[PDB]
Amino acid sequence: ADSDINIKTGTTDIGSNTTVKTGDLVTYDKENGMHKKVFYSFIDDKNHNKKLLVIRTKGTIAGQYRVYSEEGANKSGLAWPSAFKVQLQLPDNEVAQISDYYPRNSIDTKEYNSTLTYGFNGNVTGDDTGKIGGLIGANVSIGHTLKYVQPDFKTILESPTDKKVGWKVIFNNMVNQNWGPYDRDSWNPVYGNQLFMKTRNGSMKAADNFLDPNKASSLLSSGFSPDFATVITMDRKASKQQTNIDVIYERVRDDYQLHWTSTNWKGTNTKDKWTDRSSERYKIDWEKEEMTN
Amino acid sequence: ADSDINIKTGTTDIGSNTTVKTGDLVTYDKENGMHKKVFYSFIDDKNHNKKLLVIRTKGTIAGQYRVYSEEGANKSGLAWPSAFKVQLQLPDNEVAQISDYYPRNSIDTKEYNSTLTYGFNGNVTGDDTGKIGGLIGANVSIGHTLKYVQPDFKTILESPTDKKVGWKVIFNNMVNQNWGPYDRDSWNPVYGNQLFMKTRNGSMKAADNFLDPNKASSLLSSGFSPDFATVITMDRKASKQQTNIDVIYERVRDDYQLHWTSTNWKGTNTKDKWTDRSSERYKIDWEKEEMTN
Amino acid sequence: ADSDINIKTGTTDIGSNTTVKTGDLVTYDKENGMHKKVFYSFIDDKNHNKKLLVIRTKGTIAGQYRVYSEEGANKSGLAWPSAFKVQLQLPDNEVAQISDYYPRNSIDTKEYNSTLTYGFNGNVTGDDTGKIGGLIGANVSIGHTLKYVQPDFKTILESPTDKKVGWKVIFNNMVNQNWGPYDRDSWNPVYGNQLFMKTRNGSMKAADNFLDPNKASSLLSSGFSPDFATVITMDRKASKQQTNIDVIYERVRDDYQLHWTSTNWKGTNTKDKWTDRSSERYKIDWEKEEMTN
Amino acid sequence: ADSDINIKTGTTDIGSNTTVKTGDLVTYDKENGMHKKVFYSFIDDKNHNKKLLVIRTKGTIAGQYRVYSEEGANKSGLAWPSAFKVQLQLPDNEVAQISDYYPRNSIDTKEYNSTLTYGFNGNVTGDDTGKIGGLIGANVSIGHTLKYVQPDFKTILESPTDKKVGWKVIFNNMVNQNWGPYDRDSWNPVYGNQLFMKTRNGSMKAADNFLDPNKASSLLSSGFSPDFATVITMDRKASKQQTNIDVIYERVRDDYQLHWTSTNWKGTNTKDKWTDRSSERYKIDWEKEEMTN
Amino acid sequence: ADSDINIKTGTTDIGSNTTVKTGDLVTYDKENGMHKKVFYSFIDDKNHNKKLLVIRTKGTIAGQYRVYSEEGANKSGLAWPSAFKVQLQLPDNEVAQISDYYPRNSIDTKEYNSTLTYGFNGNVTGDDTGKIGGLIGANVSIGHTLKYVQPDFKTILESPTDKKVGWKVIFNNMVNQNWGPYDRDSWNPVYGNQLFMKTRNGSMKAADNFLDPNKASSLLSSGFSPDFATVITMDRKASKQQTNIDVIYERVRDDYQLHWTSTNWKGTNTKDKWTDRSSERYKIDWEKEEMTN
Amino acid sequence: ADSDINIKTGTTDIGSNTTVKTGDLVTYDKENGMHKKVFYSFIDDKNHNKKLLVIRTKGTIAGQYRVYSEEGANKSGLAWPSAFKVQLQLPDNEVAQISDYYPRNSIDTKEYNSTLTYGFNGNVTGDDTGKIGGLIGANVSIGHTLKYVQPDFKTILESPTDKKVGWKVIFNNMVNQNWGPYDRDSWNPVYGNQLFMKTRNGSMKAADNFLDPNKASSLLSSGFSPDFATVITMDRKASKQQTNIDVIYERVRDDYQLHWTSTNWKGTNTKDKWTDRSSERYKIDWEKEEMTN
Repeated sequence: ADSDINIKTGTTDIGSNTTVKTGDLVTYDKENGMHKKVFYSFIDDKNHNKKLLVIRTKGTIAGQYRVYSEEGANKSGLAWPSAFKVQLQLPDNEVAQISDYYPRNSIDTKEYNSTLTYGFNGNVTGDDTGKIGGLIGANVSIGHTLKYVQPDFKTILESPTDKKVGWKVIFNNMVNQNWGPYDRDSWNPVYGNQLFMKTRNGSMKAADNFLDPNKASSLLSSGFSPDFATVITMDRKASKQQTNIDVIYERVRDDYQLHWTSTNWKGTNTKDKWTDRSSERYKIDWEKEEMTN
Repeated sequence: ADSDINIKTGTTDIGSNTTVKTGDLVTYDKENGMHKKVFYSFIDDKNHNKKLLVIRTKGTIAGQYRVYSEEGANKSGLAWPSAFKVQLQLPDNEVAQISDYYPRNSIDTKEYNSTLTYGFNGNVTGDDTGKIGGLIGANVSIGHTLKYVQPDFKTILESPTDKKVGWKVIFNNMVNQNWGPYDRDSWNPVYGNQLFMKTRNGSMKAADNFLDPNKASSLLSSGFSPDFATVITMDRKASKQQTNIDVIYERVRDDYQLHWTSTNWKGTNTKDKWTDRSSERYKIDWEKEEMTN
Repeated sequence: ADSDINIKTGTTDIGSNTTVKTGDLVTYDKENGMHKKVFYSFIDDKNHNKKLLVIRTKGTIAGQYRVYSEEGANKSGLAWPSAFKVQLQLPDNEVAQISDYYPRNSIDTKEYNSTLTYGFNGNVTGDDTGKIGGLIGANVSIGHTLKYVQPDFKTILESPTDKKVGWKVIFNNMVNQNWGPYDRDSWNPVYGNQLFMKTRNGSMKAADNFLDPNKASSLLSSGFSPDFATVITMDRKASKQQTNIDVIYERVRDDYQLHWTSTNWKGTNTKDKWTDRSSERYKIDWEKEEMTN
Repeated sequence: ADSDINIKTGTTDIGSNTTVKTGDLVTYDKENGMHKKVFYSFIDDKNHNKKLLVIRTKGTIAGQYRVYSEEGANKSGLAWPSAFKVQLQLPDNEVAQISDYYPRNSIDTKEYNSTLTYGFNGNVTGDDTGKIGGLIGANVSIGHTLKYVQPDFKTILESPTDKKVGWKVIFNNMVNQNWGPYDRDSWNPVYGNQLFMKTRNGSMKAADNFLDPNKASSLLSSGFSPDFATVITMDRKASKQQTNIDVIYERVRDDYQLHWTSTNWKGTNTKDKWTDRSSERYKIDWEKEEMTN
Repeated sequence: ADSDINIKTGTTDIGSNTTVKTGDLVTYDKENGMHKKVFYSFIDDKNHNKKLLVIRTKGTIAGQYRVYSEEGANKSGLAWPSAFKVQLQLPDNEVAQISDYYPRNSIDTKEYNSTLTYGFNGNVTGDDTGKIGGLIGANVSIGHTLKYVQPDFKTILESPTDKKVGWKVIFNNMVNQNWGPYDRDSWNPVYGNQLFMKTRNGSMKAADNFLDPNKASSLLSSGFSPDFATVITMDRKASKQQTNIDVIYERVRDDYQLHWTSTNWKGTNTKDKWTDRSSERYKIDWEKEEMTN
Repeated sequence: ADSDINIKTGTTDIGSNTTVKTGDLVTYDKENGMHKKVFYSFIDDKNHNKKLLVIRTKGTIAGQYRVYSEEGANKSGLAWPSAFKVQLQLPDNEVAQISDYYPRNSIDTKEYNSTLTYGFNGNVTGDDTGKIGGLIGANVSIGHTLKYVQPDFKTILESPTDKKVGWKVIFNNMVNQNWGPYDRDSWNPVYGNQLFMKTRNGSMKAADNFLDPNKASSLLSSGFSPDFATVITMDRKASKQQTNIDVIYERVRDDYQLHWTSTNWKGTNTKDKWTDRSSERYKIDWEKEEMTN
């Protein structure tokens, strides 16, 4: 922080004494079930060596957790979102550049506990017959405990370049009715992958043995709302003051299937079975300070 | 945050040097037990590319937890709110668009604990006869603990489009007199679903064996107060500067029944038995900057 | 929050560039032991579509926990506050409306912990006679822990309408000398309800066997201080610009009786035996922006 | 809060564009060991319906924990503060009224954990004689844990009227050298009440067997410093613009006695043995806006 | 803090009444997978004894966790980032000096817990044959628990001089599917270093037996984004007002190899096998207050 | 704080309406590996009875943890920083005085927990021969737990005078691969002091058996960055308005040696084996408000 280096708070930030031009652009992709919104802000601070554009990609990508197939009461399939992505890319010929972005990747942590216990104990015995007994023992124990928090989804900043940046919100693991957590690779010899399995031996239709979406991560059904920021810089002398930027909103879906063996249910998961991509091109005019699509 | 990208805090927010027009609209639906309030704000920021309207849907939907039937001292039913909903919808022909909303869906988390412990122990015994003995053992144990916080109700942002947005506050699970928690699917072979069961073997009227509402989630009886925000954007060049919007408040009720078998109480829950829907149309005038109903 | 939707903080609030008229009105009802105070504020923000009145109901309702009944050395009774209530009501011939209120009902939560532990263990034996023994075992353990905070009293917003609103602060449960907690329905076949029982079999007069008030929630004796806000809106064009509003402070008391069985004390609690109601009518003059009683 | 009802923070608070007159009045009561200070503030806000006075009662009431009597090396008495009080009272003929006060009584809370554990274990034995044995067992256990914080003293707002208000800071319980906590009613058949007993059977004089004040709550000896605020309102049109008010600081002392039984020390505590009361009359002049004594 | 020494907060910070010149410089090194960004700020505060330049090094260094070698189907190697580094260096003939930097090294802590427990117990036995038995035992145990928080990566400020400063974000340890944590030296006689081993006995090829990056620290694959600040001071009287400075971004990679023994997988880790170094020269003009590359 | 004594926050702080002159002074001692920086601020507040100078000693003292000697494969030595110091001293004849400093010594705390548990248990047995047996036992246990945080290094303010002040950051204790913590006096009869011992029985060279610096406190190798502040006051009437002040940066190193006993490694630590001192004289001119070196 500025105070850490003996400088007045906010002394180095961009934007003072500048008229900022903002805008909102909304597009709804019916086919892909994606409400896409860009909130932009042009900051041409004359004390900064370049023009700036802050692009905030928001909106909501529906989860679309749903039973898609049904082949009798012994087999059914469920499509669920294993990943949500938002990406922005400047064509290779553009002179404007990706300068910053937020959020980024944070270093995870965990707690480790070590415990050493020593003990001693005596013991005197007897009986209505007169026999007296003795007992002397000792003991040592060593325990280790690992503790860490696990989000249902992890938010990751994909490796950016000066032309592209993106985020992927990926399924990590999830609790299924107080059990697990389970993930895309969970496997049990008898039940297979129980990720979204409602009952283990239930006698209903396969299409009715999937976990209630209300009892699972809300992102799986109702969806995920992006809230990422990208900063693009542009030289005021750049010969071409118009820039195209392509934005992708994506949903990757896995295929979770249930089938009745003959004594119980067994689940299987197939990764990245489907990918729903919605692409949009935005035109940035650095002179008029407007963004359109 | 702005500070994260070296920009002066608040530099990109809308609303500066702008006269904001606000309003309050209250309607009480006696039949559906719903106090509905709209607090709106027109922000026509000339440095922003579009006109803006923030609609806050507040007020409160009565829970209406109550015994509705009694077929003898051994039978009785209780209606309760399993879900509260608020939805805003723009007729498809409108040029105005839903641009943002709050709250949104957050990523849930869980704590994982893993413990590994091993130890050794010595022992020496004897009797008042001179006999000497000894014991030597070792042991290992692996434990896993899952910790998770579960609210009585979950607040979910339903998948929005640029014409419709909504929230549903759904019953998740609840503690019943220090036991459980129980949910809509809880099932015990002897007592069935004990969600709102006061006593297991009580010898009183069935209509008197339902949990005291004061000992259950206050939303079930007294109700839930929505506090949602919806932002609508409008092109300043739009030929028609009037927009219609329907706002719907809803209550979904389950049917919880108790019956005496012969030796104890057994409860059953029927999902979404009743739906109370209260819709209202508002007129948005972007030129006069007022909302009416 | 405004920042969540990219709007300058406070841009949407009411009251700027407005002269606010405030007032304080105090009434003490001796018979009912209630210090009733209304702190009001008229906000006529011309950029808002309606005049506003914020009525804050404060003061304090004495608890009045007291051993009021003594029927010999084996019987005595204690009157105590099971509920405190504050309600505001606009007559049916009024055009003004209840628009908002605070506090409201919050969604309660609880923590759930699931633990699975398994282990193995060896063992060898030997005596001074050559005998050698062996032992091998295993074990599995599944545990569940429910954790949740329980306030002595719960603050509830009763289902409001556009004409009436109210709150009730109700007794939840309480710790009695490191035991319990107990509530209005606690029952033990030997001691009955031990809610306010000092000793289980002490040899003193019944009137002297109730918990010291200093060892119980202070709201029970000294009392509860309301701090509720109600906002009333009024159209500036309504013919009548005067509004009557009735404010009611109430205390509901239970009867906790103790009696000597022959070997120990036994308590019984009678719900809502008394209701102390204190009502007062106030006159609201929207033109003079004055509230009087 | 104001933000919860969509109003700019501070919009309804009193005091703007007003010249506030303040003052300090100090009195030391040597006989009762009480440093009494009144810090007052007159706020005659013309946009408020009445004149206002905030009286803050501070200072410090010495604890005075001390051995007062000594009858041989077998008996001694210790006087200690079980309660500190501060009260303000307007004579009944005054038109001024008590309007608000702070702090007030807050709702206490407790944590209640419930745990259910199921266990299964096998076992196989054997000896150097070829004998083979087995062992199968199951188990279940239910546990409950109560957790809550206990302050050494409780700060309570006594039930106020429009003429009188006061607070009592009362002794709750206290840890004695890692044992207890003990309170005024603690009793052990052998040692009686061990609240301030240094040793259970030390060979010193009774007068030397009381807990070191440094190892007990500092309020018991060095004292308690009140920090209470009282708000008084006054009609601007009242014919008599002078008001009298009495302020009382009080200390209630218990009698803790120790005596050698012949084999061990035994303690006894007598409640409210002494009361040290210090009253003082102040004159409030609402026109000169000054308080005097 | 300034308040700790009775000085008005911020009184000693630099920057007031000064026009600050800022800039952004972005470079993408395709070969080394590094997005490099410099955000600079010239602060020539005339009340400060020297010219000042704050250089913030940001951007992102891709992790590049990837299978690089595959000698058959039973042996493969994975290259992963064991360290990310950022360094700035002024040629030794420069008069400008490194003055401050952030972050720096913080003192780590850990919790220590010591428990001493002792107990006594009795036991009276009997049987149908009339035989009566007894048992009196005692025990004493001493436990020690160490609680420590361990980040996946540590952020370290390397020892700076007035000409060079650098930071290193080094791999610390990491959890592998609930096990471990493992580090660069982890070793098991049977499986070797299991750091990124997916399965212990899987029959897949070596290249398919590495931990899925989504289940490992995100810095390993997607990468790390530096956010370091360096302060350079310059004498205003210096004859040469131009300064060269080199900024180096680096990634050090380890080589984790897996090979099938014949019965299970075994891993080995080779430290600092590869180093990816990306350096760039910048020119600082203290008079024009600009940085260029 | 000011608010605690009813005074406007910041009312008594120094610096308002004053032009503060600041400066940076950097010196790098190559031989001692110390980057020394002084950031000063002259505050001549005319409403304060003296001129003030706030001297902030920052920079960084390299740790320099390193293997310095290797005499055979069975013997090697390691030098490590057991203490870092920064001291400021005004010559005996100076009229200026040290007035304040930060940080200072804080009172440490620890948590103490005491538990008392008792219980009963039954046990009815039986066999095929018809033998029916039983068992009744009792048990009581008392345990106490000590909990407290232990920083790797403690930061201590050395006893100041009006002429000198200083801080010492001393090694406290440290975890070695989840064992310990160990300190300068740790001693095991078999391994001696294992503070920085990598392995207990490893077969590599002694010089290779020291803990990886990345697995130890970062201050040991990369170093410690002082962030201390001292305030010097000066009478404006003092005859000599020039003041000399001497500043010392110091590192005290211990000698940790490892030797092979022929069966295992054994460590030894010698305290304060070496001391590295860097001294600098600064000239303070109170009239020109400049500090130089």
